[PDB]
Amino acid sequence: QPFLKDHRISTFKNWPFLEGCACTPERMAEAGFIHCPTENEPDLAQCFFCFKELEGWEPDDDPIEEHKKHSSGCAFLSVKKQFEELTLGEFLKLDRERAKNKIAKETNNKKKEFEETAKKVRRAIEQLAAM
Amino acid sequence: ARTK
Ligand SMILES: [Zn+2]
Repeated sequence: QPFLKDHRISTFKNWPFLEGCACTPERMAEAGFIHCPTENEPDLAQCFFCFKELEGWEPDDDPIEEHKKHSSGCAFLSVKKQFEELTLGEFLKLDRERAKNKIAKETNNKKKEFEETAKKVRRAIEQLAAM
Repeated sequence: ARTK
């Protein structure tokens, strides 16, 4: 479903950078991107495949260029065929890589939230250490 | 763009 450029392109119905820019909904959706606007970062877009999240876009940001630059190890980036031209096998291996990519982003978020808490814990324990 |  998200593998379809057209499921993706439909998420940008309120995306700022339109015709005239480089990160147009089309060049974005074609680069694996999906529009995930939060109240504070309304231009936040996320790769449907590697789940990296990029904000603060700029009129001449190349969705593909930014993609390679921040998530170089993304498999979707290396797919050179059109979608319909993927073997069922290729599509399975792609979809399995994706599940692995979702497990990874989640782990990162779990570890990140954990370190944020631990630092706050370590710091309060230092205070005691002094006395 | 930058990392969120
Ligand atoms: Zn990606």
